[PDB]
Amino acid sequence: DIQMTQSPSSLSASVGDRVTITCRASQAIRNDLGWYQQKPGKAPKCLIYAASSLQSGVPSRFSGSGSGTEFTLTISSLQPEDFATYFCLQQNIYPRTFGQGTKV
Amino acid sequence: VLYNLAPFFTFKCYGVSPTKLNDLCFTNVYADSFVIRGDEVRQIAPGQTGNIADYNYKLPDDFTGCVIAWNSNKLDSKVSGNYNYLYRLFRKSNLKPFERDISTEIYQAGNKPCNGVAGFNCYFPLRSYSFRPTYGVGHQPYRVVVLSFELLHAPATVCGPKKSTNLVKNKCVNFNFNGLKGTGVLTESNKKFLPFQQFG
Amino acid sequence: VQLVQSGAEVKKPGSSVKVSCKASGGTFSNYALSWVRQAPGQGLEWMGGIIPIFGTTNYAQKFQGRVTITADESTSTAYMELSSLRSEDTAVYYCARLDGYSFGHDRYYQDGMDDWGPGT
Amino acid sequence: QCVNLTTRTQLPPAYTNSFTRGVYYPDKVFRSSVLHSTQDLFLPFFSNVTWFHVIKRFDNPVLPFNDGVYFASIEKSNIIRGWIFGTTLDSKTQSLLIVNNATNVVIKVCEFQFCNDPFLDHKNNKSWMESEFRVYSSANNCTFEYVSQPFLMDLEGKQGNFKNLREFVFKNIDGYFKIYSKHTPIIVREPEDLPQGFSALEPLVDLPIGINITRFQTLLASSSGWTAGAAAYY
Ligand SMILES: *[C@@H]1O[C@H](CO)[C@@H](O)[C@H](O)[C@H]1NC(C)=O
Ligand SMILES: *[C@@H]1O[C@H](CO)[C@@H](O)[C@H](O)[C@H]1NC(C)=O
Ligand SMILES: *[C@@H]1O[C@H](CO)[C@@H](O)[C@H](O)[C@H]1NC(C)=O
Ligand SMILES: *[C@@H]1O[C@H](CO)[C@@H](O)[C@H](O)[C@H]1NC(C)=O
Ligand SMILES: *[C@@H]1O[C@H](CO)[C@@H](O)[C@H](O)[C@H]1NC(C)=O
Repeated sequence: DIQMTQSPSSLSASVGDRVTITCRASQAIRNDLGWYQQKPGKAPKCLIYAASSLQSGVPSRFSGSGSGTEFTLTISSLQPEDFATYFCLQQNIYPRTFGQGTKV
Repeated sequence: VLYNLAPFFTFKCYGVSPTKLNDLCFTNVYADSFVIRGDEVRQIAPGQTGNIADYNYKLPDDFTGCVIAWNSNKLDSKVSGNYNYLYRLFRKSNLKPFERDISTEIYQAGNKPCNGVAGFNCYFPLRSYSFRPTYGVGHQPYRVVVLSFELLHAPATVCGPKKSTNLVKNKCVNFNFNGLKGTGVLTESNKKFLPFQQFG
Repeated sequence: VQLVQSGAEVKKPGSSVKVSCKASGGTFSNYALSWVRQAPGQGLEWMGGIIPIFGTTNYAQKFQGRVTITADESTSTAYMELSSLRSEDTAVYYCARLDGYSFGHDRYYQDGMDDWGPGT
Repeated sequence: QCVNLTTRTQLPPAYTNSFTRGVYYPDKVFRSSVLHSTQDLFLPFFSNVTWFHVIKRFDNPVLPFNDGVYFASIEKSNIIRGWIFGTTLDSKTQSLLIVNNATNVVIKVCEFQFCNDPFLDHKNNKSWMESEFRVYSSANNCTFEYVSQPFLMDLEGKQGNFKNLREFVFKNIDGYFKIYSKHTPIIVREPEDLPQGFSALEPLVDLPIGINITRFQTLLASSSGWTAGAAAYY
């Protein structure tokens, strides 16, 4: 496997701010990228299946953008209910990368 | 027929406005058959990139012609599952416009060629649709027929309807019979034209 | 479809830990049941995906042969055995219905994942 | 796929004095008792036309095209059926096909790999039929198809009694393929002697094809092995 990085954990903002959660990549793939969420001590879920595809069962705050070597997640209106840890999915073997989303 | 029947939802066009297509005759016209989901209609249209735009068909960003789609929840939608439709989502390179690929090979995810039967890191590029009417907006079949306009070095043979007015006799008018313009009155004549000519 | 994980085992080393994910509802195959390690102190990584009808054993790096994932004939329950218990491998195991090629009913490439283990 | 019929002897074609034949209406304009001096691509009066005859003798050679052909057939077996022509005919160019056999007039503007020896003859000794017709190999780039009403023709073949006289002219003017025709009966002119009569040629159709043409070739209808009737053309 080949390694990649993700956004830093120090992204703190108030209500109604845009976040820039960045997933850095190494290969040119479109649908194989994904954004998942894991609440601490609660049930996990997904955020986006790809950059150009969404899921049924999410609020419209979570949005994805970019198609190059980095993929950016953005929240239109930040709320305390989105306290979860976000992780990025790449490539065929799926080497996943660390992530931590907390507003403080 | 293209303008009316308001169930034809798509009406915006790129090259030429549809109401001005009566004149400006072309060489020949073409018709296609695209059965796609709700999200894939905008990706077919030029200027947009999607999962159907770079792996199935890459329309040019500027071309003479456009698409018209309609809701087909009662025609192409079956309660038992409409599994015949297939599409390619696994293409290694980009797409040139105006060609078809009917390859029945296998797609690999690793560096080595996988081949054989499918499984992990070895996927068939052709994936089957399912178009039951119980699904919501975004998966219903919208049939897309794109038209082609070209001005190749041949005499034009595809045209529109021709405007013919009533016949006025013994009055000073401006006749335009078969593109022959003129001025005068029109009277009944005793002349015997052969059927092989139109002017005297 | 909903995935329910079995309980944990003894923390002491020298033994093999066994886990099982039961996929209640939606008896479907060729969707690989991806196992992933979740912990607050470490990141996630792919441990393996089991397919009922094919049964391929494509794994990731650094744990080839330490883990064995198998299943029944179709959907049902999926077993995972891990030997050589240690201190840095402790996490919670999550089984997910990851999107991919299906050779069964052939209806959705992206069916939608709505199944997760309770967490043991 | 074609069969090399071969066994073709080398008889040079004859020469005939075209006295007053080869006149057509140059435009679709009606005129009453006037005289019109036009400047157009015509056939000269009292010219040297090339004479082919088919009896034993297989005459179907390659002839060059230069913006107008006057084809005059005197026959009763009606072995002449169409014209297949183009430039190279090797599926690298546009090829034109005018075939009227029984009930269709096929105008084909397509891409054909044509054979070096092409005809709609010869099957079951001399039994006229519809076999060995696919002289073109296959169609790849077809640009135009047209089906039109058949002309007044004959059935099978017979030797002698040369009543039917067909006159055609073909031209390729600024893309349009223009043909003009005159089919006159009861011309009792069996022993050769291209008649000294005046009759203008009237248009039939006009094809919007739009290519350039270098050489042309006619057609006639066990690829080698048939007995044909007496027929002549110029
Ligand atoms: C005759 O034979 C040659 C070579 O054997 C071939 O190239 C040619 O096409 C044949 N002619 C016909 C009319 O089949
Ligand atoms: C033209 O025809 C005449 C008779 O009609 C003939 O004598 C003459 O040889 C012909 N010209 C040529 C070049 O053969
Ligand atoms: C002429 O061509 C048409 C085209 O389909 C065909 O239907 C018809 O049978 C043909 N006539 C014949 C072979 O006599
Ligand atoms: C020529 O072909 C016809 C067609 O069946 C046949 O009846 C006839 O006997 C053939 N001629 C000879 C000499 O065999
Ligand atoms: C068929 O011939 C025309 C004539 O130039 C050409 O423009 C066209 O590209 C050809 N078709 C194909 C598929 O190449």
